[PDB]
Amino acid sequence: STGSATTTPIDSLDDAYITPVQIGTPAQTLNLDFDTGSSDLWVFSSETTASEVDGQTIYTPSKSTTAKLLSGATWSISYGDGSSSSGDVYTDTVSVGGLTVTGQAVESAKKVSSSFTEDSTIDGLLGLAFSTLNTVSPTQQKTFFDNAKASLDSPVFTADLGYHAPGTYNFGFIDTTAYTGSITYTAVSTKQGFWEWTSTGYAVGSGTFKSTSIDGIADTGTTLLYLPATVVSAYWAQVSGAKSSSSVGGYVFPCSATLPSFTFGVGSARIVIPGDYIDFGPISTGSSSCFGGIQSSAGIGINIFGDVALKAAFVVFNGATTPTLGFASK
Repeated sequence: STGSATTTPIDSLDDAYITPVQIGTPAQTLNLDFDTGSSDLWVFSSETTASEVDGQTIYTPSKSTTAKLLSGATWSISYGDGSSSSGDVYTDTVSVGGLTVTGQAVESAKKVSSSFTEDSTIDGLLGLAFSTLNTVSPTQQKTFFDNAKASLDSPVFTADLGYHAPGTYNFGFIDTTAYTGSITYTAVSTKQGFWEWTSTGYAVGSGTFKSTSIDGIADTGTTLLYLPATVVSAYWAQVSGAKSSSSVGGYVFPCSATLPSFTFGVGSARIVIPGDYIDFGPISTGSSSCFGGIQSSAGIGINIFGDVALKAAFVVFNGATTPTLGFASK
């Protein structure tokens, strides 16, 4: 089997991408944030505290003839940005782009943090990291991809995120028309539960490539590119007037600037992020100070190849017995 679904930016900045997902019988379609940095499929629901729902579409398990309460199961998750959610668990039929999993754990939120309530466009998350990170207790549950894997034509999914435009998540096949050149594959460590890999270096604009190992995670659920402070400083030094602002929370730059590209290495291959992809717009409405799309990871503990980096590539998440990642230009 295969599946293919369009993923759409939630706003004009590409802050996140939503993909429609069918849950239950009859189907209830929710728009979920596919997140290769986590491993829970959780949704706003009829059980979510009413004051914490503000415009999201909810899953109502009582209206699904295939929903079953997973007795005794609870979940609770905290994300790298400080947001969180928790609740109980159903199993139900879940379909993405024509690919159907029966008995998928659907984690129903009883509580969500304010950032989720305040974003009416995201109805939940669909985790695509390794199932070892799943938070369901006392019996950990498998991700959608883990449940589908054995049925897929090939045990892979691909992320093709658009810049200011829709893109595609495919399951079970590699669309050879969706990229240019070849796909370069690189080793993955699953020891932390992430799609963790080592970039071979970087360049700023037309500058020389610096060969240096940068360990990080491929994370579709993170907006920006978070890299070591040395790398980030070298990038922003090429933008007149750019500076790190402690009050804003990162590097800002004059909105009148033209940003240089940023290149990262994948083996001997190179993925070029155009400068425009690094502009996240005014820090507040009407400001002439703009927020940068490349930021320091120093306060995270890991480097994160988020959407800024991934949307410059066609990315293969190869879930073979020994997982690997693939990157192609497009």
